[PDB]
Amino acid sequence: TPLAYKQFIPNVAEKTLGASGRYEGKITRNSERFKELTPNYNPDIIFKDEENTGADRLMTQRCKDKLNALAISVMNQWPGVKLRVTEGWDEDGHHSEESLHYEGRAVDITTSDRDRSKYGMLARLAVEAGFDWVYYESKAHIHCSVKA
Amino acid sequence: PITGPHIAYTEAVSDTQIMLKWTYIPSSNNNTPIQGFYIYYRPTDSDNDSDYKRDVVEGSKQWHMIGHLQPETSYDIKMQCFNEGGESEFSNVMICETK
Ligand SMILES: [Ca+2]
Ligand SMILES: [Ca+2]
Ligand SMILES: [Zn+2]
Repeated sequence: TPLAYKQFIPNVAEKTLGASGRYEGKITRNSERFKELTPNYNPDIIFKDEENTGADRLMTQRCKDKLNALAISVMNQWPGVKLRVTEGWDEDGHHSEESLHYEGRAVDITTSDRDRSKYGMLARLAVEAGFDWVYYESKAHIHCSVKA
Repeated sequence: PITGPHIAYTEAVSDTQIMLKWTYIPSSNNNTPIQGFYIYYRPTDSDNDSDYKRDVVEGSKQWHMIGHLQPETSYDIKMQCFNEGGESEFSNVMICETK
């Protein structure tokens, strides 16, 4: 079943043990933890990259794994449509303190066509792809995160 | 200028307006006179770097209110400082939704 605006699955807070677990600290560009992050170059994912830095591609191995599975299910669901990432790992700083975006453990996503009528189902597909927490965060995107 | 501003925060103040506040340190460009800042904003649904609209603000300001935006719409926001010689690097790019 599709999620609706403001709904999350599992229906518990993101940082709970059963969901994505605790924040571990912001990962900055000059840091040692930054080396755990490698760019996702999957040709079936669109990365917004408004930053012109490639930051949105950077994410943990687990985040990659679930994101790549979702890329397949999106194309299966709606032929001609692809998964789009608006935010991956972030250094711009507009996310809340303790945001999993600062650790490469969260992505904001849309469909390639920006058809908001598809977002509830996109959220369901992210749950089925194995994201540890999926949140219809905004009318404009779905937020998906993973455990450390 | 060869150092651009840094956007500290963006926050929606209404369904049509977003406040942004930046830092810019004059000595980062040897105290070269800066004539002002350019503030760029485009709907987040666009990935077309040509779709940024621009506001021009004076050099003394460290904040700006962008107006005439669309209700409940996300915007990509970035900025430059400028002078007679030309323009800086772009800042960090924030994403911010109107109410
Ligand atoms: Ca981005
Ligand atoms: Ca970002
Ligand atoms: Zn998010």
